[PDB]
Amino acid sequence: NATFKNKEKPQEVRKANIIAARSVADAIRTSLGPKGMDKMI
Amino acid sequence: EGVQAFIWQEFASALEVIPTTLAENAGLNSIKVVTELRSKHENGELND
Amino acid sequence: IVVLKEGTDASQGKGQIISNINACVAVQEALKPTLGPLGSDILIVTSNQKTTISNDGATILKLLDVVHPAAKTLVDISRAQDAEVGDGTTSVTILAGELMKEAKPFLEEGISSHLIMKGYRKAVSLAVEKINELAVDITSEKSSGRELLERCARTAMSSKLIHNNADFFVKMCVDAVLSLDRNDLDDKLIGIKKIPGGAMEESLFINGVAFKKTFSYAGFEQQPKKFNNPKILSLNVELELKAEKDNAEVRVEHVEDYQAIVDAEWQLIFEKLRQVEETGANIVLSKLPIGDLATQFFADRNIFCAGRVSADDMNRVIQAVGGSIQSTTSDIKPEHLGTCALFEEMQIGSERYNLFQGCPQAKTCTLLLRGGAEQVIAEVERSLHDAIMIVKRALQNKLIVAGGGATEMEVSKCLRDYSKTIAGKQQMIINAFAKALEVIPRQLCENAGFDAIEILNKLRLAHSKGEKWYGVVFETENIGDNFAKFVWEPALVKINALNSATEATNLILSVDETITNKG
Amino acid sequence: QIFGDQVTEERAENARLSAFVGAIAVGDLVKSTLGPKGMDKLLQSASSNTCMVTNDGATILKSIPLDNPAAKVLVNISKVQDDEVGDGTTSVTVLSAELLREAEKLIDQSKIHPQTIIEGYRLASAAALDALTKAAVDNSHDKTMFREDLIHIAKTTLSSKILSQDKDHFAELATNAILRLKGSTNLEHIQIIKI
Amino acid sequence: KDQGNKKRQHGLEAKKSHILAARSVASIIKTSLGPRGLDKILISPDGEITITNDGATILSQMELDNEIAKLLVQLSKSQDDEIGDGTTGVVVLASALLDQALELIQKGIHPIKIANGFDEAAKLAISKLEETCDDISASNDELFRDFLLRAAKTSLGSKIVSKDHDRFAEMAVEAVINVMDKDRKDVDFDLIKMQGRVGGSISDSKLINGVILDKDFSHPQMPKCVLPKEGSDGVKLAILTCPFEPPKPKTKHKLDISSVEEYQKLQTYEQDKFKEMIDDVKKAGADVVICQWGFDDEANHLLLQNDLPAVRWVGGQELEHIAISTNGRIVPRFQDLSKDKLGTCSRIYEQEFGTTKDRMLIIEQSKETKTVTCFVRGSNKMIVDEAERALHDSLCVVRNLVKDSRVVYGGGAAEVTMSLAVSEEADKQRGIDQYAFRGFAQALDTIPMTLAENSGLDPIGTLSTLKSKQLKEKISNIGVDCLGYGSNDMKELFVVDPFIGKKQQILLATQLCRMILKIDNVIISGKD
Repeated sequence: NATFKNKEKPQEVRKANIIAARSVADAIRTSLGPKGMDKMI
Repeated sequence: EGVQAFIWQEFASALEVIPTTLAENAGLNSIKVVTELRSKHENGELND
Repeated sequence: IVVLKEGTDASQGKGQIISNINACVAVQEALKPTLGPLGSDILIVTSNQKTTISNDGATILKLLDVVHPAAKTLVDISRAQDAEVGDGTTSVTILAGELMKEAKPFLEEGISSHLIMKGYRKAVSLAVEKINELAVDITSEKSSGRELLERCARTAMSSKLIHNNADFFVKMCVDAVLSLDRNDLDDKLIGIKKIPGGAMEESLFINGVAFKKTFSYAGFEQQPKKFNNPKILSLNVELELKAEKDNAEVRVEHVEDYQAIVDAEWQLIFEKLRQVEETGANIVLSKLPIGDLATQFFADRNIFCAGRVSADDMNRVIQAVGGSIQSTTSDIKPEHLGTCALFEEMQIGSERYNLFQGCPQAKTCTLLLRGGAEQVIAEVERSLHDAIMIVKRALQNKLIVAGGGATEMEVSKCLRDYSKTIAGKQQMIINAFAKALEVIPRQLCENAGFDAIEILNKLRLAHSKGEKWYGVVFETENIGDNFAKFVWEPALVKINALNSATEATNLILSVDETITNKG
Repeated sequence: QIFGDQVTEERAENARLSAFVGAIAVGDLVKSTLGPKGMDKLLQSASSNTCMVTNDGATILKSIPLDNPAAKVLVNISKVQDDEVGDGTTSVTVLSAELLREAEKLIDQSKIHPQTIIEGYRLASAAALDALTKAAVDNSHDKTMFREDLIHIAKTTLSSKILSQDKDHFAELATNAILRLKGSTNLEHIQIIKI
Repeated sequence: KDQGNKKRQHGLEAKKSHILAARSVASIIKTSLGPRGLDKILISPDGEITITNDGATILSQMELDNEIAKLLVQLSKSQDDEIGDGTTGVVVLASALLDQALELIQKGIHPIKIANGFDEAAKLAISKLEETCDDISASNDELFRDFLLRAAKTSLGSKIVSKDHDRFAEMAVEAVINVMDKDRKDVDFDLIKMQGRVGGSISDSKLINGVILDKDFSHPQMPKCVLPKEGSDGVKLAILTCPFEPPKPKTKHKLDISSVEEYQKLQTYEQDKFKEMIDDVKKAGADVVICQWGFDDEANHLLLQNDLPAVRWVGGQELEHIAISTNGRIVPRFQDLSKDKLGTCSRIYEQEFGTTKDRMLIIEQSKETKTVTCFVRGSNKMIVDEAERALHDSLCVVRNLVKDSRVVYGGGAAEVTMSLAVSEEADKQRGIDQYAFRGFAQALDTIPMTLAENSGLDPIGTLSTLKSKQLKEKISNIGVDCLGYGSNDMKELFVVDPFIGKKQQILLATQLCRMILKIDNVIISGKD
């Protein structure tokens, strides 16, 4: 069948941004709850 | 129906992140905690 | 002009011992998933591209054959254990690896290997003593070499048709293995025959071998049905008025000549039948049909005969009576005649069944089953087969210890208790050996998917009080008395495995340097 | 590593890229030779002592080695033209290359399996063949001369056969069985009764 | 041993590497699933190019160094005989199960629990299939035969033979009927010989009720046919294994003639042996002499003079086929030959197919026999290979249908139903079982999505529509547009897959998943 050509590649930028956001979220995740791990910066 | 069902299923699966993180930070077995919570929710709604 | 090391040197001392420890750790990690019936398999590809997937430790070790000298020593010890015993190879390798792991921190702290080896030897002695103490050999506690087999048979028949009547079938199953050579047990030596009619509780245990009716010629019920001094002799190809084997087709155009030839053959058969009596053969058996003439002669001479005997039944009867098979009557010898206390035909089931009883020297036996239908007897036979296998396995090693890590837990507890009374440097080695002995249950739990930490903690807490048979239950994740569940392992196998593991540990830790020559 | 002997499956992206582009490139070997006014192509041997220049598409395709498997498949499939007609191989190759290029462009615009493309090509080919049949003309005027030629040919073919018993009768029968059909001449349209 | 150039993975990358290798292997034939699956080019090391979408053929010809991939391919090779047409589906299902097991392990689930849960899910899916299965043979014999023919036609239509595939389906059905009895309802493929050659057309297919024995009759003057002799009792066959020659030395031989005495002695011995053999043959009353070995010049001359056509070098399996078809027996030697052991057949004649001029010899019975041969011809080698593969698939499908009256419908409808049932049951079982059931349902969802993708349809929307139709309205047989169809609901399209076939597919997929998952350490040495 025929669908959109999708000549451009916005997927690369979108996936890079998603990866960065997920990395930040994973870094912040371990601090959830009263027993959350402390972070040193 | 359509992509809506799949995306809703993915959203529901992602919603379980919070209890998983709480179990991991508390030193409890994630699988055990989530299974027990789901089993207890057959009678309770939010108190468990 | 010849150099073997190619100018390459190597260090010596604690460094080589640590390298050997690392090699042993690698081997232990490689063989870890294969421990226990629930362990994972290992896939190995040989230089010939042949792919083999197996869980047996011996096969994995043979396929790998790690070139490292410490790994070579471990493989040699494992192969020796497998050849001498055949069980515990993987456990021996795991124990050796764990001991090598425990030895590493002591070496890092400056503890001489001699002290470690001496402490391991003392721990082995204590463990052997404690295993011998824990080994179960009791008479007055409602268990023994025979009662324990009855309990095992009852457990095997649990949740079966004859479970309610196991009180009688357990004795039959135990006697079946005990009725023959106790040092050489084989399931093929315990036969079962299905006889319709009567209750299941009326099943009869035959010391010898029994089989259904096979004679259907003239003279039935015209021969003695009971013998007090029977002589069993299997004659191959006679028992006929006309030769059956090595014969030929004879065509005669004159009645007189044919009659004369037939009369001569009949006279020869008469002489052979007389010789049969002259040989003292009171019971005549053969895999081929027996003619009317032979049966009539035997009946007139108070001799019992039965042809068309199956090969398996004939062989079992010969082995039970201690006789043999004779090609011809003229060659029958007294040494080929077997004797039993009493031979008789059983009328149970509205049919006569031949059986030999009162022959404790027989190498095989037969079980006679009764019931109202063939299906019930078949279920009884299946239950009896299961019970026979279980009791045979139990009797092969009557000296047993609690399985599922119970023996390891008990030995570790005893070693820890002793370490409080062995004040000195040996305390560290005793504690290390006790901790290492706990690897087996840990790896068994890990391979089974159980929570190793929680199970080990609960087992340690429980074993401090109550019975010494507490272990890990691999059916449902929990702990309990494995002995009460009829789960145990041979004491001698465990002792040999511990000895082999400690021998490997001492041999590897006793090497300070290795030199390799080019070749 | 898969398969062996330098015969391994290529990545899906590169596999499809080869399958399309390499097959299309075969046309470029014969595209310039299409038509009576086509150009010439030089084929040079390794020794350079047997080089020659030719404008025949079939010769160019069969002489130049093709390392890409797609080109091999395309040439092997197009070889049917030589047996069926014996001419126009250049046109077959050019048309196949153009169809493959258009399909590749469509896939780049859809990125979906070409099964729908295959069905569309089937429908378009059927329509084009129907139009060509409609646009055809008949040069069979003077059908009496054609009938006489058919009679002569039948008589020639019946020689040395069992049918030679009545040569004229069987020639007339054979000629009629083809002429009176006014359509397909396949043997399925002609029935033989043996009594 | 061979420590150098040795690689291993264990503890960190073993599971991920194995699952990735399995996924890569599956992707080779994933796009080829379904009747409209895309083809793959397979090239022999000699440069012979072939085109086919058969997953079994693609995997069988693929060699690789990966251990997990090698194990998967080896298992598929054995499974090809069990099912044949389900290799690609089983591979895809196993790959999906491994993909789900990857996530399950990432969540902290031990592989043994994953395997046990997958086994339980397979049991539940098989139970659901049994509950939802329909019986054709118990409804109408005419409908049962119609469905058998429809399955054969569907199998054949994917190949070039689609133009005249009816003949192939009829021949396959006749062969199954002749060879298979209803006592066991199992087709003995060993008694259904597959043979063919390049040439002719698809309409030259013929079903033979006996062995072919395309032999040249040794001597050029030996008659090439054995006629029924104008209504006589068929043709009497001498089934022999001893060579038609006297004993000879194995060291020197060179039995040359130097004088009259040696000539006379050697001729006496050889002629006596040949005369004994030929007289035994004549007394037996056999019309055709069949020997497992060749024939000597004197034996050939004697047979020609006595009008006894000879058959040379007949294999043991061929001898067994002769005995079965002709109700005869194999005689070890000439001296043991008698009329009581000779076989009977309608005729032994030469049969021409299309334009073929070989005039192959065929033994024909024209009656019902326990052994038959499926003869396949075609204008090209590819046509013959495709026809043979389609005939094998049709025979397997017919065997499966006859063995079990319960059947399911293709197009993924059974997969969707199993996925729905497993998903419903997952919420009822607590613990790791819930995750295992959800993973199994998701893996089952893969097959319909792959079929939709191969058909140009959107897997997401197609799967969602199938689930909605099979859940909100009722349980039915609704699948994807594998072929050109007016609409969904295969139940009205007569796309039927045997229940036993689907059960075997699921069981084999589960077993393969367990085999791959249960390996936690791989060791490979170097190469010389």
